[PDB]
Amino acid sequence: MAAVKTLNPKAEVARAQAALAVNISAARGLQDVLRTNLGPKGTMKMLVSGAGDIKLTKDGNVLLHEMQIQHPTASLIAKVATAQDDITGDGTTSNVLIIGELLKQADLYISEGLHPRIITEGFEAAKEKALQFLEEVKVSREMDRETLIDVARTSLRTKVHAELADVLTEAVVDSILAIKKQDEPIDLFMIEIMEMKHKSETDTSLIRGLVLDHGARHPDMKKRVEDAYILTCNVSLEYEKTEVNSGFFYKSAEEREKLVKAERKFIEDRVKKIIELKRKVCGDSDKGFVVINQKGIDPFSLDALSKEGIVALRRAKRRNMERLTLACGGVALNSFDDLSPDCLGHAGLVYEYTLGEEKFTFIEKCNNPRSVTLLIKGPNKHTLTQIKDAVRDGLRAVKNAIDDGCVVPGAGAVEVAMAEALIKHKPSVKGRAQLGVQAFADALLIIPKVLAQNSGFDLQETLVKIQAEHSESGQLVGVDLNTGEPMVAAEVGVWDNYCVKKQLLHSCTVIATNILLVDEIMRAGMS
Amino acid sequence: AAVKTLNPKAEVARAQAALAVNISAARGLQDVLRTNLGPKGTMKMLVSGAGDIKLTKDGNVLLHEMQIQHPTASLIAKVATAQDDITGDGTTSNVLIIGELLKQADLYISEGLHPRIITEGFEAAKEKALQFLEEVKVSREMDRETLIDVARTSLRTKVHAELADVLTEAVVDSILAIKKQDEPIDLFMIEIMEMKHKSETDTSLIRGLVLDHGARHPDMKKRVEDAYILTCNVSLEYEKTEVNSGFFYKSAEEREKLVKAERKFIEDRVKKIIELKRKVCGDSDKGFVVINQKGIDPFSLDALSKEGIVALRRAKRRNMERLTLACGGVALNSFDDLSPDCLGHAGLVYEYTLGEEKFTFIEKCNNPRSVTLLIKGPNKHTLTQIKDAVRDGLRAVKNAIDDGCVVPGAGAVEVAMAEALIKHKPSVKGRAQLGVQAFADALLIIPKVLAQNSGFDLQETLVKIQAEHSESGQLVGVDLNTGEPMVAAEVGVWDNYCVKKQLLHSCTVIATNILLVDEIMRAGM
Amino acid sequence: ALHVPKAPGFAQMLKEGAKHFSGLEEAVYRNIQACKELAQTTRTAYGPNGMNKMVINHLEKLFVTNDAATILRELEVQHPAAKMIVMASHMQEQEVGDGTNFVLVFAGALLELAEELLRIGLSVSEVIEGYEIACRKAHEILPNLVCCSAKNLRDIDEVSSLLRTSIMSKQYGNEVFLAKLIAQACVSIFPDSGHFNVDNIRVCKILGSGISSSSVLHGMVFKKETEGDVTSVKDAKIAVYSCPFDGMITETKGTVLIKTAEELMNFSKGEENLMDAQVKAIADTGANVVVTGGKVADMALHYANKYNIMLVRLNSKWDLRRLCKTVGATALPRLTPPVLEEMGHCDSVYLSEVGDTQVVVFKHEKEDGAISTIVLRGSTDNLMDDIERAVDDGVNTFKVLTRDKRLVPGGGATEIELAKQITSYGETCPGLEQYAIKKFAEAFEAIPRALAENSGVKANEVISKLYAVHQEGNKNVGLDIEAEVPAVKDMLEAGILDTYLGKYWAIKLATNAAVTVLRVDQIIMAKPAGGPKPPSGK
Amino acid sequence: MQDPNADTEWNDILRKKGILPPVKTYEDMTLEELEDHEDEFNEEDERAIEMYRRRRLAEWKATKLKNKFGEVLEISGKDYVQEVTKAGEGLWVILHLYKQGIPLCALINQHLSGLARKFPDVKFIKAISTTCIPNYPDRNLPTIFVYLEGDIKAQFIGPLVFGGMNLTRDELEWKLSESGAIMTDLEENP
Ligand SMILES: Nc1ncnc2c1ncn2[C@@H]1O[C@H](COP(=O)(O)OP(=O)(O)O)[C@@H](O)[C@H]1O
Ligand SMILES: Nc1ncnc2c1ncn2[C@@H]1O[C@H](COP(=O)(O)OP(=O)(O)O)[C@@H](O)[C@H]1O
Ligand SMILES: Nc1ncnc2c1ncn2[C@@H]1O[C@H](COP(=O)(O)OP(=O)(O)O)[C@@H](O)[C@H]1O
Ligand SMILES: [Mg+2]
Ligand SMILES: [Mg+2]
Ligand SMILES: [Mg+2]
Repeated sequence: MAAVKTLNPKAEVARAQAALAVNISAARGLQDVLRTNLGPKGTMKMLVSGAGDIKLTKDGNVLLHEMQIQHPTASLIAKVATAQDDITGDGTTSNVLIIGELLKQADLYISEGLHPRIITEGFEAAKEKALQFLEEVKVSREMDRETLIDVARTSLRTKVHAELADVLTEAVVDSILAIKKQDEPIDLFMIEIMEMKHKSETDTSLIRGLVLDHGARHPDMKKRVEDAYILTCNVSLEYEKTEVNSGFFYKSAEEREKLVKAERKFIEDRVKKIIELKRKVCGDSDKGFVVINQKGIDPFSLDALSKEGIVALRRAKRRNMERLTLACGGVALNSFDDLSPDCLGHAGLVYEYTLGEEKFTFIEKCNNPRSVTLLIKGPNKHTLTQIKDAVRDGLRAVKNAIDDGCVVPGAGAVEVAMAEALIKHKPSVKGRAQLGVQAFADALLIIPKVLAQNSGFDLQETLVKIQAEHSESGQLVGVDLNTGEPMVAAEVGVWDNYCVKKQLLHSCTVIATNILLVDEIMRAGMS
Repeated sequence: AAVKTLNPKAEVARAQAALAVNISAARGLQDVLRTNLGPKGTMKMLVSGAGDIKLTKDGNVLLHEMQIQHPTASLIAKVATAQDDITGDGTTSNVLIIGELLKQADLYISEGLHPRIITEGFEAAKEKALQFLEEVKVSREMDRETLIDVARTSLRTKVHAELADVLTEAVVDSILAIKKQDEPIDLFMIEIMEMKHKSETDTSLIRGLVLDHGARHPDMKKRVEDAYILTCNVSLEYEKTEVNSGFFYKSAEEREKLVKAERKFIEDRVKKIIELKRKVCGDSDKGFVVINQKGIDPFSLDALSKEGIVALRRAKRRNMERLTLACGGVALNSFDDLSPDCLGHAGLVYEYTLGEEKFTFIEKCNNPRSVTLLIKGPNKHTLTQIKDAVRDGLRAVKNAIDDGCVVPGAGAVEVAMAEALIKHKPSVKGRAQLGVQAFADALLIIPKVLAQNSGFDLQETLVKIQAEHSESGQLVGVDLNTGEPMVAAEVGVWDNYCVKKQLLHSCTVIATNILLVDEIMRAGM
Repeated sequence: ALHVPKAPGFAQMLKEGAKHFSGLEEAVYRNIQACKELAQTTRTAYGPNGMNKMVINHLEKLFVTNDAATILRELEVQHPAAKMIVMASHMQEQEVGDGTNFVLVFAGALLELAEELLRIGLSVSEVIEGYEIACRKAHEILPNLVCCSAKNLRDIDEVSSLLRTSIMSKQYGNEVFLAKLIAQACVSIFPDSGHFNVDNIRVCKILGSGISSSSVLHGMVFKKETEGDVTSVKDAKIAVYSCPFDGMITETKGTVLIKTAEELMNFSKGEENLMDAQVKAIADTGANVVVTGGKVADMALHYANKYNIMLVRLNSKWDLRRLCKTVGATALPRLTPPVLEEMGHCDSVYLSEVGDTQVVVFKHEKEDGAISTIVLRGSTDNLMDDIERAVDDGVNTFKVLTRDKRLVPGGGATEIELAKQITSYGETCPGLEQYAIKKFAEAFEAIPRALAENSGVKANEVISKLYAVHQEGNKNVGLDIEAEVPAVKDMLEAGILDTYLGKYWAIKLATNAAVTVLRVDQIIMAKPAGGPKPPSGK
Repeated sequence: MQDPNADTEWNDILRKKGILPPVKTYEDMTLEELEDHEDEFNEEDERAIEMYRRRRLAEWKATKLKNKFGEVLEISGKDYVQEVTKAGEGLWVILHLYKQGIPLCALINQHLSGLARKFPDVKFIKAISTTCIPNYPDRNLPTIFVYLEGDIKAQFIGPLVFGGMNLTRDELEWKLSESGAIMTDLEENP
């Protein structure tokens, strides 16, 4: 039917207008699905795997990867959203919406015989002006707990219910404001995230310490320790066989017994070193001693340590080494060669919690822990997953607001203002790229439009009200989701991340430009 | 859904999805038919499942020949078929305006506007557009020059330019002959005969008749100069009795007598014809041509040839009227009391053999109120294309005569009606003004596509044209050779008022009904 | 992301097995490629050195020929553009009778050059403009290239020399014999009136004696036998009846109603006495030969034998009509004796055995009549069919000369002169039309190119020589088939000439076909039918 | 059918009437493979990787327990009943009946000496046929018996069926895995 089909007969090909139609249709389909995710008045979608597992989500990235879609354009847009999420944590739904709306507004003019190249030139011009307007309107603010609370609220209220969002706000802001060192990039790995499935979802809390998902495997070991010395080690305390294939040779049962007693001398010695440190640092039963090993501990070592009153947990996570040395304050060891009391941390409380078949170990009352944990409590696996996604969004939001000390008004305010600025900038553009600029502006305008659509208001009336209020006053205004009226986003505490807005502008412009310039989709790698 | 719980094998498109389906199909049709519009359009080739070839630029033909299975496409095809049945032209433009109304309505419905408000705006814009159309229509005495310009505007879209310049004179002369003062034009009185031997520019107008058959007796003359035509509907072959008579004889002589007698009934009618012939032309100066709607057996053919009569049999039921209006006789179902006043006159009658078939020309009639268009061409598809073109042209001239008004062409009326709608918009109450805007941008599809087809930029040409019409007010349209505005009435680009009105009405109606569709449903199993 | 979906709109609404091609790439170039394949399929048969082809049709019937129209009919051409070029070629066969291969070659060449021009950057519209204006120039030019004219079509040497060219391309080895035969036949026909009918030349193919045993017969031959005992007649007084040779019966229904033993005893004797009376009246008019288009009755045959009448039975009605034209008779629908005008006459009517075949011959001695027959002998039915096609070419050439007596030089001379003159015209025309005019001119080169390629010589040497000699001023110079090396000679002095009408119509139809194929921009093929074929064509 | 079945609508109508019938995961990676990356795995994966690593370690320790002998040994006829008929429950036994004279027997014994160390789970024994079986025919060697729980599972008998003097340590390995005794990882190459 074409050039490619003469060489590879089983080839699929979409040329010029057909390719544009394919791509824009897929973009419009994704937008139609994701339009409802935007904002707190959005609706939660339920997603059932092929196994029957349930996901409750409002997150654009989760919904994309979970929808059942096989379109190449959808793959492109899913990857763009995945990059948005990997780098910023939020902005995926808005990413998809702006991509779809740029494509639609460009089709508006390409159907009128305009070439897509000129629309892409207008896109590039509008990108420049919009990035300028963004840097101009950004609010550089000293990141106080109140500002960070408002930011995390703006994110968590979109991702979860209002009461749970008001809880996760305090949890997330305190977590970051605790693991944060003055002028030193925030390592979010230092916020462990443990989920428990027993109580209500509003019990989700911040443990100013650590929660390990395992406990002691010796029953005689204490289940509660008050003033605890924590020894974080990465040393095998179980039987290790020789690398060189040694084997034992004996001529008598007594010699066999001697070899059985001897084959463990190597590990008995390390256990003895631990026990000697314990005795030297807490000569009485007043304080406690907690060993946390990244490697194993055999029953003999567990017995030897219990007899001396030590609580030993084994096979912890490679990240818990750093999290415990930063929370408690010791040193993680790969050998007990020369160990000193300075290698120990302190925890004002260590205890154990049994939940059904699993055990948890809490390490709390640390002095000034640079590592904490968020305990996600909830009654259902899907509730826990939803709260995990929400806290990821909120942590990324607060981290970005701190890193980029600036913060941008929300509720589509920046989009409205950038559209007005682009429309006032249009005459300075030479030729018919002014239409690309117009397309960029009306595409940027999809965020307030969809917010209105989801709060249950008329898009056109609300948008004219908002643009009128912004032109007469100049106050950066957005949508009030309870009245449909314009409101000052900076005054009501609706904040967005400058980094997120910039990433939106850049990535959306780039992917939309590259899609519009596609003139042939081709699958010919068959046979 | 609701329907799928009761009929599991049911297909259903709901609300937005239903709209998505319908508008998509409309836009698909537009994409196919966009190229048909105007003389610079491209001819499509259509190959049946048997292998037959059609070369066409006609919107209705293209629709029925495309291979489509869509319900919206069915609706729009039927609307176009009605347009063609009543006006003969306007089908491509019909489809284009429908598609563009749907697209311009999607522009505002995607923004959450309800289709009801768009349809209200459609109704307001229809009213104002019909008013502006009746105002701008040019009431003109339909002279041969005006009709020639009209037929040119149609045939130049349907066929090549030289062949259009031929078919123009052919069609206008054909209608101006079968036309009676203040009496609707019966296009049935224009026979349309196609011959497949010569060039396509040989297509002619015979001021008479051309029958697709001739005499079946060889001794019958092949050319008759001053001819008496007897148009009859009387069987001259053996007719058996209704009551199953049967013959009974006792001897070979009686069998012979009964064989000679059983034909007396038809021999008598042949004798009546022969006596009329002898009484009306007592010599061999004139000729005598019998044209029978019914059969003539070999015995009657011999009996009439011996007397010098040219007999054609099993003519068409319409040729009875066409011959009585062209020649000027009386068509008879019986020879009971026939007189020379029952005869017509033809100043020439002859026969033309073409391969295996024969044709009979009856020409040099005095003032025939029936004529024929002889569609000559080298190919079956050339003949079909010229037939479609002459149908369009005949309908165009007939409509320009019937509706003594005529509308400027080249999208001029569309441009001006768009401007008028845009000036009328504020007088509309509520958000139906947006539907009005859509109507205007829909009307604007005719010049746009013309530009698109002449190889010009739609946006630049349309702004130039609207600017020229606002500064001057002159009804201007597209010059397909320069892309500039031109006065259609001055350059002879004419459209039919009836066609434009039918477009507005039918397109608005079908677009409204589609926009108000909220559920497509196949649940009949 | 592993499947490209059909785009929304026409691509999705299209039916399952339907195809849609659009644009220069999917439609125009594919059509030109198909027409090029067609021209290549039939190119090697062009000219006297053209080779035969053995086409086997869907019914396993064999055609061995180098007649372009025959090959095209018997091929199952399925591409629509090629179908259109074939439609043009068949219109050429219908209008003129010779020149179908010219139509194919020229159309294919014009389309190839149009593809070239579209690639360099011209639009189909401009290509069509240039092709049409150049065809008009070719028609303006051709009348001036006419060198000879017939000047007499009642002669047999001039007519033979004139038909030789048309019957040389087909049947090259033996062209003087066949041209003599066809001239004899054509001039026996062609009365004092200027009308000449080609259906009056009959061809009877009998098998077994080589083509040189073919002959002309002023009369008719029927591969029939005689119904009765008489087999020869020397002063035939033929009586022709469209009715059977039996007693007339009722059209309604007849029943012999007997009510007495006497009627029963007398019925059969009355029937035979009636038959005896009928045939004796016929014999007493002087008729010695009776030819009935229907059946013969045993009693009537009995009495025809008794009264020494030769009975002949012609099943077909066309055979009866042609016999009536031959003998000057009138087919009577009754068994009534014929009047002096209704009777036909022949210097001889006899039953003979030509080869294995038994034939009834109505032979006039005069060198005229209304119908003439060519009895073709031959060792193969396929060979005789090819020679019949050559006869058809010669007869259609004779008719074209009755219509228009003008002649142009053959062997590519007219084509080379046309190419030269149209190139000289295009060099003057400014604007984008000159490219298309010059390509239309160069397209004529395809004819001498094909002649040279088929003769077995270098077409470039031949075309260069022809251009050089036509520059010196010789418009009647064309290529020489009688040369192992590229050579050229005076087509006129050699007597190799074509018909002005043949070239006129071939150019007109080929140009129209190419221009029509180019005007196509979108193709919307439907899924192939299993329908019981077209209803009208049966 | 009357017409050739192709992309045509006639066949389709006939069909409608009823005529003309119409590295994956850490789950598989071994102990060596697991070490190969270690870093690649995400920590969330590493949590279940700990369990899969403990599983693989347990399986490897089990196989260590199972590799009792790992070397070819010779049994006389007298103790044959204990060594073969009453070997370890479920333990695959391969007995090579051979005389030192026949060189093909020595080749097979060398290959078995290699396979014994290669397959320490399977028991490999060799024995003089005249000393295992009363009057075992001379021209009936080498004899490879494959036993399980005292039952004969396979018997490659003959100086010709065994696979010729070109028999490398590969095709014999496959022949022994035919009954599923040594469980090699390859196919019959020669
Ligand atoms: N209470 C609120 N009122 C108005 N707008 C809000 C409110 N909370 C959030 N928004 C805006 O809603 C938009 C979408 O939120 P969200 O769905 O979290 O972003 P994304 O679309 O990237 O997932 C953001 O631009 C945000 O500024
Ligand atoms: N010479 C011309 N120049 C510009 N426009 C023309 C010319 N001839 C016709 N038109 C316009 O082209 C349009 C489409 O013509 P046609 O295809 O015959 O109508 P339809 O689309 O109904 O078949 C008409 O609206 C007519 O006014
Ligand atoms: N003796 C000859 N020498 C050169 N050319 C010849 C001769 N006889 C015929 N031709 C050429 O052969 C061509 C016709 O051959 P033919 O295969 O019958 O094609 P067509 O079917 O178009 O007539 C003409 O160009 C004619 O001039
Ligand atoms: Mg968010
Ligand atoms: Mg029209
Ligand atoms: Mg010829």
